[PDB]
Parts: sequence; structure tokens; C-alpha cells
Amino acid sequence: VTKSVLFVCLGNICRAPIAEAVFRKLVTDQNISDNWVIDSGAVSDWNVGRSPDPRAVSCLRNHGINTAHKARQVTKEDFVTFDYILCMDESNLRDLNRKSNQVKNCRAKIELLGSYDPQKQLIIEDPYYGNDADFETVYQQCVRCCRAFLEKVR
Repeated sequence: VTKSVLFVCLGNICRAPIAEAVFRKLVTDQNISDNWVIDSGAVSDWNVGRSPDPRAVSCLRNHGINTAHKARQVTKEDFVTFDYILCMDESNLRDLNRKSNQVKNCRAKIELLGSYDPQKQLIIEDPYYGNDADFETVYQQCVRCCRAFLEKVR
């Protein structure tokens, strides 16, 4: 059956754009592309409509990955429509758990993307104030976690 994943972070301009692209390439190579609906969302609304941070685009490009990401915000309905909601850090998780209360038929499994990391680096740090190295790290964690996530949910 078709499954759906929603990657969530604070501004949806750095981490989520990277995780979504990484996951998209994984399922495309493995050829299971059409069994998954992939999307991204932000906890906040400041960057709604915005394209990814240029440092996130460069990093992805260094790995032969392209993307036409347009930031949108998470809504109450995402909890009832998506199978999985994978977020970046502690606050994301907290914010999400809190919002999934105003919703009666919540059915999305809200989890930290890093909980799937075999190297157990649970938290995926916001790189907005860092350098290109911090973006490569985020990329490295997403590969680790996404690859592990897929060989576990199908």
C-alpha cells in the first residue's frame, strides 16, 4: 500500500528540505518511488513559500541531488492524513505532540528522525547559524536515518 511521510523542522528551509530530498532519492533508486508520498512542513510560519537556504541547496548539489522545495507549514490535518511525521529535534517533537492534542482522530506516528540512526545521534541540529560543514553533517545523519528507516517500514 502507499505510505506517506512528513519531514518537519522549525523553519523548513534547512533540515527538512535536506531530509525530504535524501529520502526521495532513496526510494527512487530502490525503485519503490510510487509507494510513497513525500512532503515537508515547518512548525513556524516565518518562511512560508520560501525556497531552501542556499547552503542547503549547495550541500545537496555536492551529492548530485537537486530540489524544487517550497516551504509550507504543518496543519492540524497532517496528523490524520500522514502515516509518519519525522522531525529534527526536541522542540519540534514537543511542539508537534502538543498540537496533536487539539485533534481527535490523530493517526500519525510522530517520531524523531534520529531515533532511527544506528550511531544513535538522535538529535539533528539546526544549521541555520553554522557553516557548510554543519550542513554536510545534517546530510550525513539524514542518509543514515532515512536508509535505516526504509529498511524497517517495508
